[PDB]
Amino acid sequence: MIQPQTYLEVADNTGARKIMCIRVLKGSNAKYATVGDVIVASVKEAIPRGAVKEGDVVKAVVVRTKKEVKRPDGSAIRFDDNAAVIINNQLEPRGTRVFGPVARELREKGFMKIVSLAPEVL
Amino acid sequence: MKVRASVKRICDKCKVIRRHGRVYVICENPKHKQRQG
Amino acid sequence: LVKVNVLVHGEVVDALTFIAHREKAYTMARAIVDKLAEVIPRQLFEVPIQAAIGGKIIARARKDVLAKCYGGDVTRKKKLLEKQKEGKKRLKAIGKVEVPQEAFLA
Amino acid sequence: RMKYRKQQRGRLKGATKGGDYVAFGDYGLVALEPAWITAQQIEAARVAMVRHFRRGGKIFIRIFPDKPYTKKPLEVRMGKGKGNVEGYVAVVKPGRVMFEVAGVTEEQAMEALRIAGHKLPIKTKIVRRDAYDEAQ
RNA sequence: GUGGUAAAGGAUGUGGCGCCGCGAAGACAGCCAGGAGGUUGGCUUAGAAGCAGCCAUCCUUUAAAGAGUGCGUAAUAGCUC
RNA sequence: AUCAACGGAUAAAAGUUACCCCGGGGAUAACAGGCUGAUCUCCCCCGAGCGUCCACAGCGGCGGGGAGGUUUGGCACCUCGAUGUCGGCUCGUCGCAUCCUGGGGCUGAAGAAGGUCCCAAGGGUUGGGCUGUUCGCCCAUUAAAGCGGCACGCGAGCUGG
RNA sequence: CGCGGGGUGGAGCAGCCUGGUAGCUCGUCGGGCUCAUAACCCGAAGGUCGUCGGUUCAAAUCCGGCCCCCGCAACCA
Repeated sequence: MIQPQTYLEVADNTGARKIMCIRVLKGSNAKYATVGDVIVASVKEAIPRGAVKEGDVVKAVVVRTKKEVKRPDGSAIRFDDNAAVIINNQLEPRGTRVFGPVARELREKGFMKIVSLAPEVL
Repeated sequence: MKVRASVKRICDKCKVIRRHGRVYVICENPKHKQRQG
Repeated sequence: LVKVNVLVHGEVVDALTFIAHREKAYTMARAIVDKLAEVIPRQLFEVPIQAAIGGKIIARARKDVLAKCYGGDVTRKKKLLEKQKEGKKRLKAIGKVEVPQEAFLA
Repeated sequence: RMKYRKQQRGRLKGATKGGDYVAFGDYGLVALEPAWITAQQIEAARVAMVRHFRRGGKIFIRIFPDKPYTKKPLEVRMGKGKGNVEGYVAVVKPGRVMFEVAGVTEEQAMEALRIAGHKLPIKTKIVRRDAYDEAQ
């Protein structure tokens, strides 16, 4: 769930399904990369022509594969770790992202539009 | 502007100050912090 | 209006200078001239890129081995101090280019 | 600078007390029991002087440059027999008469004298005409 | 809280000391009205005809006689002194 | 007779040791201590001449005074019957002349932004990139990302390049 | 911060260290060989000897410290 640099799944606008991470985005000390958060990271894997290409980027969480809790104690695990991508402060580059409904995601409520864009199966 | 030193009546006419033991000068202009203290 | 130029160890530098009219020579000197420092330094020569506007200059804009033979010899220190000191005279000269333009233009 | 064509290469030392005297020209200064003063500083006086006297009010300077000093070479260690050179000073002990006549008149000097007074590494004092002297 | 290891230079610190402004036909103020009456620039005149960058070296009043210290630009005002 | 390393051991004479030994001694270093404070680190002082009207917002040329004692050393009496001499992690802690947060001053201050100047340690004050490195460059930064103390904190707790 | 090496006609060094005196080379001015140029034939020309302040009846010189260039030096700490 938490990460400095690591292998973490991008599943977004990279030309391949991975991004290397860099770290947590806000509190100096924190270590832990909690969900519902934006992050610094980079792809390591390849692309088909595409656009985003190699370089550096700042962007956000999806899932965890390491224990959430809800205030209503809803719970939901997943042996996989995709996470969101963003341009600028906020807006989402790719207008495409396959993914499901899910819970914690919108709850930061800084980026409501996304929710529509990744609703589906698998 | 608490200068360390000097102080020589630079808002032209100016009052020598004696307070808290500390000794200064103020005149008509704030742009005259002659506190060598 | 004249033609206020600039200086930078090399010559001609990027591509500034226009027409310094009404003391406009130094007017912007301490401004544009002091272009921070080209953001990039490149080497430890410390070239002095002045402003050859049209004078008569105007504007006014290294390893650490020395301390290792510690605790003594204000002698041998000097010995190894001259070694590199000679490079500077043979660097800035041979080290052509030394022009890191295309920075910010400010 | 102000020295030349030396008899030697290095004086010895001393400093205890001496004697200068009356002003030449009814404007001047004087001090206390000075340590030696470097020529730049010595020349700095007139240097400090020139700007202020109507930025032109002509004045005779004063005392002549003297003694050698050096850190041998630099800061290695003693090994030198005692040599090499750079800077020069003045014999300075009873509070020597400073020379300050001009005709440039009044305070303009008198504070330049304070300029001078604030200048130079010894507390001083301020003088002018007083009580003559006479010589054969 | 000076005794209590520091210079420089500041210092209407304070003390007493000698040297010089008491003008009781009475002052320096602190005050209050005046705070000049022909007291207005030939060189900027972009205005200075004190009160930006350019002279002050003779009379009128005597209330005093600011050649003008002042804040600043359309001169100027307008407040100090 | 230069026996002139000139009161001369011979009449005729080199080095090298990190393969060394063995004696003795703090009557000579290295790290360290301390010493004074030279150079450094910092703070004032004078005020040029600047910086739309400016000497003293901003600065500071030419200068001076220092203080302070971490680097440079000079020193060299503690000592050679044992002062184990680099960084690193550990856990600290004083100190502030502050680096972020206090509170002001001041603006060449519309204000926010800032700059600059006082007064004050409660805290707090990152992870990596790569080399023996502190240091330094850099990458994202994040309220911020400070010096320096204390035998260059720290071998009877190590690391060990 | 020492040393030891020396600074010379346009350039090149000879020549000096052994007090009263600089020479050898091209290149060089003008001149011969030529369709033109080279070749090749000739002339003449021209030197505070890095400074300096001194010894010296006199100093390129002897001698001294300042000025550039060469090389040796710069230990285990």
